[PDB]
Amino acid sequence: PYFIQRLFNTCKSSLSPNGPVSEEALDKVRNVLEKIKPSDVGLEQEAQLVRLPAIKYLQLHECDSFSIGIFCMPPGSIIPLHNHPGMTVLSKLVYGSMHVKSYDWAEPDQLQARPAKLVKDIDMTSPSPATTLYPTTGGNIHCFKAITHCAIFDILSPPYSSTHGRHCNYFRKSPMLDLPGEIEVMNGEVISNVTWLEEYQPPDNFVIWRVPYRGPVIRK
Ligand SMILES: [Fe+3]
Repeated sequence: PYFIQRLFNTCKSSLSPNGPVSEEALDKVRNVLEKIKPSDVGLEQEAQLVRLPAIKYLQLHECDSFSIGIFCMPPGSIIPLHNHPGMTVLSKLVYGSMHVKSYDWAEPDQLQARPAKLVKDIDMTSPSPATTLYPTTGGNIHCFKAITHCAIFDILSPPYSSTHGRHCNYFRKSPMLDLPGEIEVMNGEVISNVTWLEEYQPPDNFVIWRVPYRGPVIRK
């Protein structure tokens, strides 16, 4: 019970309904989470399978300051492109390999196609360092594709909240053409390899099964 309790404790200290109280506070969460192993959250058995399919979501905690969850992905399964408005997400591969692709908007905010720049397009393999995304940097729009069985540990602050207007919006590449691959933004910054994204409702193909958490109990 040590690790998950120490992790939850650091989150209560470091995270607020406006987000991480500070970068130093956030790094303290990251330092704990970097030491996670499958046994700490009860996934030692799923972790040895590393060698159209439904994804499992384990909710470890939700409150107004932060959310903690784990996605267990079977090979070839996909988390489609989505964003995290106003949110910071700390995230960590527990086991397995996956492909991540992420973007950030080319410009600051003001259902039409909007230009975004590529930030990450790479496979990750355990052990792999914890990643961080911010409201406007670090790849706030991302998608995941499982190579092996894999499991992502996710800390979101603040959590999604549709009544507070922090929805999980899904995105597709715009079919519209005569859209330029290279644009110039504020301060004359040149953005090459632009991708034009538009909101869309995720396909009925996408199934998240909520599954009860069965690891070391958290004392809340
Ligand atoms: Fe996400």
